[PDB]
Amino acid sequence: IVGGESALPGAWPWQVSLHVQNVHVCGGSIITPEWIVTAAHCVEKPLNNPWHWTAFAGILRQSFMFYGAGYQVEKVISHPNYDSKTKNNDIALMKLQKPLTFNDLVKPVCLPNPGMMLQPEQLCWISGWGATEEKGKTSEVLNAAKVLLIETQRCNSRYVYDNLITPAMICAGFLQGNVDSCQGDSGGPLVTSKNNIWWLIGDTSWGSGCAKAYRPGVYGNVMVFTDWIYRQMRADGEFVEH
Amino acid sequence: GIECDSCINPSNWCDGVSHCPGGEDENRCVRLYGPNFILQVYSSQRKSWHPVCQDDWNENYGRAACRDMGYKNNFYSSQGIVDDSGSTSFMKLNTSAGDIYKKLYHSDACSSKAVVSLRCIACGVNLND
Ligand SMILES: *[C@@H]1O[C@H](CO)[C@@H](O)[C@H](O)[C@H]1NC(C)=O
Ligand SMILES: *C(=O)c1ccc(NC(=N)N)cc1
Ligand SMILES: [Ca+2]
Repeated sequence: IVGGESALPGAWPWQVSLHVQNVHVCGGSIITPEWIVTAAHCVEKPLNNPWHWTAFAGILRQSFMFYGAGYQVEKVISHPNYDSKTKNNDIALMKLQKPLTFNDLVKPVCLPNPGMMLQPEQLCWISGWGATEEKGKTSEVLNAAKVLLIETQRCNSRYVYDNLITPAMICAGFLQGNVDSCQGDSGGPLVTSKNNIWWLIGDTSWGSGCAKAYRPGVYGNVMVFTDWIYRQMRADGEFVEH
Repeated sequence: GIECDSCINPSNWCDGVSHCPGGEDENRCVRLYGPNFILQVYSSQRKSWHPVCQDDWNENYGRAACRDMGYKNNFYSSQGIVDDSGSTSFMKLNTSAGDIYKKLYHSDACSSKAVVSLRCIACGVNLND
């Protein structure tokens, strides 16, 4: 997160740090005690196998994510129509071996319902351990920042992303920059507060640089993916009934 | 016509019989609408989603609706509220029926004047308000 601030305990109880080889790779968002929403490009081969991934929840600091605090990932499911070249359908689901324990520091974010009626420039928040500046290293402390939704028409402009924003993507940030997600925030939450409920409206996907002018963050439109998300958990719920 | 994955007739979408090879026509028949979690069900005959009335709804019906949406045994709250979804047609419980989406029938009003608000999980809450 570039241009944001360090998160306090309980501020973003859904944010998880996904680890491979004892280091943070991507962010995720808890929706149920066993299901985390992340980005498909995080789990591209060779990280498509579940045994590579550990999820850390309720821990703000990377150096505090000790051996024994992590949750082993049991299943990884990339979106069936993911395109690694266009980042279209950049959504993936991770199932945990042991369900999370919910308290003030670990809680799920609500999946977006149809009829949200969000503002065209809705105030949003992005959190993650991503770089605090372009090409920087992972952030030790969890960071967060306010971003504004950017209408796809404007984001698809010729001086912004020139028709690269698909209906499976939403844009968030500031066309002047200085506040944006960055590498390491990918898969992390883009959430908004409405009706005193936090809604996961996007998952951090891609962008040209970090916090550069006229290059805002592009986020996977979770709203479009909810039908796929519901089908995956329901299908798992019936297999595991065995 | 509605597609399964890349085509059926919308009267055979959410009709209680699996017609798609992957069952896509019968697994996405229940949804929550709006920031107030209005419980809605898809009507095959009307090719539209409609709110569920609070009339004769209980916790166990919600847990069934929660299971059909993929939330398994997760259930948080279910109360009757005024319909803010601008809908004109609703779905009423049978009570003599014997599936949650096929246990409702079309109705142009609700006797309780309320629709089901269904929260399958306690989410969306941080340290602040
Ligand atoms: C409810 O289901 C029973 C079962 O046969 C049926 O006889 C009855 O007419 C149904 N009522 C409505 C209005 O759906
Ligand atoms: C993921 O690591 C990721 C997501 C998004 C960006 N770009 C911007 N938000 N500008 C970079 C990296
Ligand atoms: Ca059918």
